[PDB]
Amino acid sequence: FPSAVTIKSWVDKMQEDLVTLAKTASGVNQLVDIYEKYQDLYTVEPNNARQLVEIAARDIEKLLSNRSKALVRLALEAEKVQAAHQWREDFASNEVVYYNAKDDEPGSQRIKPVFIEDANFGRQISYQHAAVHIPTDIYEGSTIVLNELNWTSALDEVFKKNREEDPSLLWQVFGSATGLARYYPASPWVKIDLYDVRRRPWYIQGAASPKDMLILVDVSGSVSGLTLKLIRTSVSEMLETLSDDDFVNVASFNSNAQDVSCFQHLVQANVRNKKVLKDAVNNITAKGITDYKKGFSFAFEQLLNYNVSRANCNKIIMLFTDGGEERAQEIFNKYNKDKKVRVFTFSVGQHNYDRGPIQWMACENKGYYYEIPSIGAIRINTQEYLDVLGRPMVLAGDKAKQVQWTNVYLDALELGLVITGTLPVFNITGQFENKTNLKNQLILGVMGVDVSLEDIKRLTPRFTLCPNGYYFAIDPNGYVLLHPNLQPKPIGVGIPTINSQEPVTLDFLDAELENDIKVEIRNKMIDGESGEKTFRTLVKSQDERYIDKGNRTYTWTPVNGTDYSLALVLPTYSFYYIKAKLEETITQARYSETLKPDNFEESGYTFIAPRDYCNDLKISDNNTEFLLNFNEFIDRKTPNNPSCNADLINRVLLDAGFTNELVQNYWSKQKNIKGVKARFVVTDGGITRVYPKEAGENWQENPETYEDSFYKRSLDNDNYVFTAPYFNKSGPGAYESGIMVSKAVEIYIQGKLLKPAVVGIKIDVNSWIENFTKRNSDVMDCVILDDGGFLLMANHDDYTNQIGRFFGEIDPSLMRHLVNISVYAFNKSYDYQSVCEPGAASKQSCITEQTQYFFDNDSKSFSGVLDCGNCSRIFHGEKLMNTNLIFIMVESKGTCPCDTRLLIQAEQTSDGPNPCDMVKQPRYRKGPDVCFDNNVLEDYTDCGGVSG
Amino acid sequence: GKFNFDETQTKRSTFDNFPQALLTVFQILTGEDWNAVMYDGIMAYGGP
Amino acid sequence: LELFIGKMHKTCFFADSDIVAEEDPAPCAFSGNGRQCTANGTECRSGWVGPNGGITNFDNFAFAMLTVFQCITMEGWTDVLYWMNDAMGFELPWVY
Amino acid sequence: QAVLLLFRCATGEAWQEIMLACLPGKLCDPESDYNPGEEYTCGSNFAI
Ligand SMILES: *[C@@H]1O[C@H](CO)[C@@H](O[C@@H]2O[C@H](CO)[C@@H](O[C@@H]3O[C@H](CO)[C@@H](O[C@@H]4O[C@H](CO)[C@@H](O)[C@H](O)[C@H]4NC(C)=O)[C@H](O)[C@H]3NC(C)=O)[C@H](O)[C@H]2NC(C)=O)[C@H](O)[C@H]1NC(C)=O
Ligand SMILES: *[C@@H]1O[C@H](CO)[C@@H](O[C@@H]2O[C@H](CO)[C@@H](O[C@@H]3O[C@H](CO)[C@@H](O)[C@H](O)[C@H]3NC(C)=O)[C@H](O)[C@H]2NC(C)=O)[C@H](O)[C@H]1NC(C)=O
Ligand SMILES: *[C@@H]1O[C@H](CO)[C@@H](O[C@@H]2O[C@H](CO)[C@@H](O)[C@H](O)[C@H]2NC(C)=O)[C@H](O)[C@H]1NC(C)=O
Ligand SMILES: *[C@@H]1O[C@H](CO)[C@@H](O[C@@H]2O[C@H](CO)[C@@H](O)[C@H](O)[C@H]2NC(C)=O)[C@H](O)[C@H]1NC(C)=O
Ligand SMILES: *[C@@H]1O[C@H](CO)[C@@H](O[C@@H]2O[C@H](CO)[C@@H](O)[C@H](O)[C@H]2NC(C)=O)[C@H](O)[C@H]1NC(C)=O
Ligand SMILES: *[C@@H]1O[C@H](CO)[C@@H](O)[C@H](O)[C@H]1NC(C)=O
Ligand SMILES: [Ca+2]
Ligand SMILES: [Ca+2]
Repeated sequence: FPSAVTIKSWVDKMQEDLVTLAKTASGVNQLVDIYEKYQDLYTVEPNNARQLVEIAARDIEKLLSNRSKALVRLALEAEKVQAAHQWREDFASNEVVYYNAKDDEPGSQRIKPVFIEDANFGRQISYQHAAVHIPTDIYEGSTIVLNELNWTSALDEVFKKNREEDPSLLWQVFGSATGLARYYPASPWVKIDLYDVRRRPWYIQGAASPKDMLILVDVSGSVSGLTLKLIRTSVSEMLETLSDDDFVNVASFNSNAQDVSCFQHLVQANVRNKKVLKDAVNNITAKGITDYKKGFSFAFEQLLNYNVSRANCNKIIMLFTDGGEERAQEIFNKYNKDKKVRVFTFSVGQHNYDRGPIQWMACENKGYYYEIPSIGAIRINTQEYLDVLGRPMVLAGDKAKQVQWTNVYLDALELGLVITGTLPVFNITGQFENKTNLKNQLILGVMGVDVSLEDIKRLTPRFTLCPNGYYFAIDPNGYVLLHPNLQPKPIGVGIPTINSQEPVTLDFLDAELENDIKVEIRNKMIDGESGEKTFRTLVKSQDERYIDKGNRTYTWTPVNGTDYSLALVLPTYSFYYIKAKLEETITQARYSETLKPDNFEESGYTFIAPRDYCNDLKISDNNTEFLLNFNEFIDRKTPNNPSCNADLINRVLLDAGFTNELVQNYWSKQKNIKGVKARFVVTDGGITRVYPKEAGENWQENPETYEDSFYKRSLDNDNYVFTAPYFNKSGPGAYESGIMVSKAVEIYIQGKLLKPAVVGIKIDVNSWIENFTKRNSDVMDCVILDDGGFLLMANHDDYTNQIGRFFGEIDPSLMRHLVNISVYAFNKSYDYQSVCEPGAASKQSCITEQTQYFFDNDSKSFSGVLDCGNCSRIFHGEKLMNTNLIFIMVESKGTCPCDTRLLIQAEQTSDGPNPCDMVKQPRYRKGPDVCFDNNVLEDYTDCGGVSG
Repeated sequence: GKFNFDETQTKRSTFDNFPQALLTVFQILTGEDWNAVMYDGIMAYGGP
Repeated sequence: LELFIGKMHKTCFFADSDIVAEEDPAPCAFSGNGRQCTANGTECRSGWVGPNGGITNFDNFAFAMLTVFQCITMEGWTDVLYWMNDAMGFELPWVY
Repeated sequence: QAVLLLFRCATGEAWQEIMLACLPGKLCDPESDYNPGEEYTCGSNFAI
């Protein structure tokens, strides 16, 4: 059995045949010389993290203050215009004119628009008027609707006025409390249509305040049958009217009150918790007798907890019963004598039981009474409780006219991830002489204006930062308004099983890897205090395959106007960047000559990053034609750059020649090398090149350099990086592509570190194998692995066929045992935005758990004994010097015919984490400081059952 | 209180209280759709 | 019992599913003689429970006696006749 | 089939339902030689 000395000696001759080849074929030292040879075509500039955040935060504040002025202008006019309405009841003669959307009329006349297609808008829109959306379950032409369609016609002038001042304005919509929504600009509405403006997340937050809701469900015997099905559906539809700022819990009672789920107290009612409550509600049975005294005492006790995090706001109890005889007068006097809790009572089902006590409990406690006799009445009755909650808000006056911003959600008109402003509109008719005050305690509606996140991304440029640097903003709840990992997909819960209304609320600790320091940083941004911190963490790569440890510098400041906090993740070696300063014409024209598509025969195949170089230039998302447009534009235009930035073009043009000089001076000397298949260079400017043009068809990497997985991993590692190919016929990558190597160039201009590009070569697997023979033995096993346990080449003629595959899926016995020796650490994370094929009860959103592996200890000489049971298999492991590779040699599997369960490193569809215990120690959060409830002037003299 | 097994509709010819039971017995006595009431009573105790 | 036993057990579901096509199901032909369910996508096979949930059928002596007693009182005899017209052929059930 | 329908009505099974189904506003089968364009014509008030 070979000793450790001879194995290290054989390894020393192994990496020296790879490092030297990569150091010479790629020309990493030649590119360093080229950058340092000139030192005058560009200039190094400081990248102060503190300056950037205070500047980017101000720009976001100004953008969100331009939108607030548009809401105040709209809300003020609607209150003024509505007060001058007459409420006529005959529209046959003087019909109202409007454009009803979702169409191809007793008292209305339609409008046929022109609908020119527009940029920054996925649909055909018209700015001449405003469209109107009337839900299917509401009949247009009723007296209420037509009256609302007349006085709202004065908003179209204000719609045009706002768009004149700020042409980059998205949908402006007025959500009427009567159901109809009028939005601008007019665009046709997008199966049946179930849209209702009053149930939208942006409407609900402006119609009321956060609430400490609690639901009482009658599960006594008399509710068995149809009326239990209605009760379960009504509870489910009522949970859909709660947001992340509202706290809910569901309890039942049948001769004994108990919780229906695992929570036992109020929870945040986010997307994950509502899914648990809905499952618990949908699994209840009716049995026993009714006791209202016992049920209400339980409800009042959970609203007095105060050990747990709540909203400290509207406290409401909703009773889902059918009928009864007990009034529970003693319970109400004992618990709420001062009417601090509102009680909303529902009479669900078709029955003839006594509704007297149910109606009495409602208005004796500042509540309201609702009837749900059929399925069609569920949706309209579970959303009408926001009129009662909005009574104290209208009595506040101007103190309640504050602009709020929702969570990130997918737009209902196919626009992407957006956020919406919000401002309620009051009914102030007859308020001049102050005598009516009868129906003047209900809001007219809610105004909203959309701010796309792509608009936010334009205010935080990232091209002067390294590919490892980025911006991110955090909501007071903790969710990320802006983040690289945030994707335009709904966040999933559980596992889909079959026999986009919810917001995309991604927590900060879920977007990236969780850490003890990052928890403290997250808390410091929530409570709005600026600061900075540098520290060392381990960073997941672009793909879920590798983890590398690096240094980062988190700088955060709060946005003054809003409640958001903006942070900048600027790594080391990124505080300085190259600023191109070229002014001479012929020295700029020659650089552009290399980008001609017909010049690839001597400069190599060339890609260019589809950045927003100039406004009239348009991206094509394929780069087959984008390169044609780019180089036929710069010549077909004056070099003064009249309407587009020279900074983003001077970088790409200067880097065009810096890589160009490498090809002829060093790469062209070696036309072909024995062990090298392709040579590539990727540059911060946004260009990549491949010298062998016939091998340029195998470049599947994204043209945008900032999104390249290998680029970001190479900057962090001081040594060379080996990237394993994909498996299971994931395109051509097995033998015709090769093994990728990378090494980021490092330059020192004036003692400052810069990493402007990465260079590498594709190692030929066929020639690499010949370095082991210089084979297929049944006595000993030899494999090579990278940082992450992926096979790169072997000597068994079956291992090499399964190339680029995780070691745990081909030899779990040694792989599982290796982790115990602490050679390979690992971290498990959940991906809340991922689609997977549903299991037995298309694709649906689901949570997938990802794991990655990395080197744990810095020591290289590893040895041990693998005891699979009733036998043994000695092994020795050596890590290649100055390379992320590890060489491990073990006795062949023929001696020990054992095979444990394979250790899979892939996206495992999991339902975790369990939320029954996250509520016990919830993440820190800060609630809204506004609270509009319990106004003494509130009327609440209408029970709701007196008129029903 | 045993005809609550459909969960999709409410039956009118039941035995929930005395007037309704009396009406149901009268209807069976006249022989009009007594088979429907018999089927409901059979399903109320399991099934076929 | 002798003439027709277990023949009202074949309605038309959808394509490779356990969900019946129409909300008022009626049996198909037993051997290509009775009603044929011809819709957009519909093939009919066994496994159905029965017309009245399994209460009205002739696949047992108790079931046959109950069905005969129901028919002898002139209450719902046409329903059974039509169900047998759908399931079995068209010429025998009217005589019975 | 007409005689069977009359026997069913004599038994009194759903005779009023057929009577309602025989009112004028009924669709005609696409086999009678009716005037093109109009097909909801067969049926008469004689049914009652
Ligand atoms: C803002 O608040 C003002 C008041 O503060 C409110 O204006 C009031 O509107 C109502 C109609 O909704 C007017 O009522 C008048 O008198 C009776 C009673 O409502 C109506 O007669 C019937 O009323 C029932 C009520 O449900 C209705 O269903 C029915 O269709 C009516 N007609 C019948 C049965 O034939 C009158 O029709 C109605 N109008 C008249 C007499 O012209 C109040 O008089 C209005 N108050 C004031 C001071 O003008 C206004 O709607 C609120 N804003 C919004 C957007 O709702
Ligand atoms: C609610 O509906 C009402 C019925 O149409 C509207 O009231 C009508 O508005 C018309 C448009 O201005 C008026 O016509 C002209 O109005 C101007 C303004 O003072 C004047 O030139 C004349 O009064 C009039 N010209 C004529 C009649 O030749 C109607 O007079 C007016 N009243 C009616 C038709 O009874 C309301 O405007 C509408 N509410 C809103 C907010 O638009
Ligand atoms: C938000 O506003 C606060 C105060 O209004 C700003 O705080 C300033 O902080 C600097 C140093 O950090 C001080 O020199 C100033 O005197 C402070 N301002 C005031 C008015 O005292 C903060 O900079 C603002 N943030 C942004 C992003 O604009
Ligand atoms: C938290 O709620 C508990 C009951 O749910 C309150 O009662 C106390 O519970 C803790 C836990 O053992 C102990 O202090 C005593 O057993 C209880 N009484 C007192 C007077 O503490 C408790 O008061 C609530 N608040 C806190 C801070 O525990
Ligand atoms: C991610 O992986 C790291 C590295 O394996 C783990 O953190 C280690 O935790 C143990 C105790 O639980 C400590 O002894 C180690 O020092 C930690 N490693 C460090 C700090 O590098 C853990 O599995 C994950 N880290 C988390 C969840 O924070
Ligand atoms: C909009 O915001 C910008 C800053 O982002 C500000 O300069 C401008 O005055 C605002 N208003 C308009 C109409 O552009
Ligand atoms: Ca009861
Ligand atoms: Ca009858």
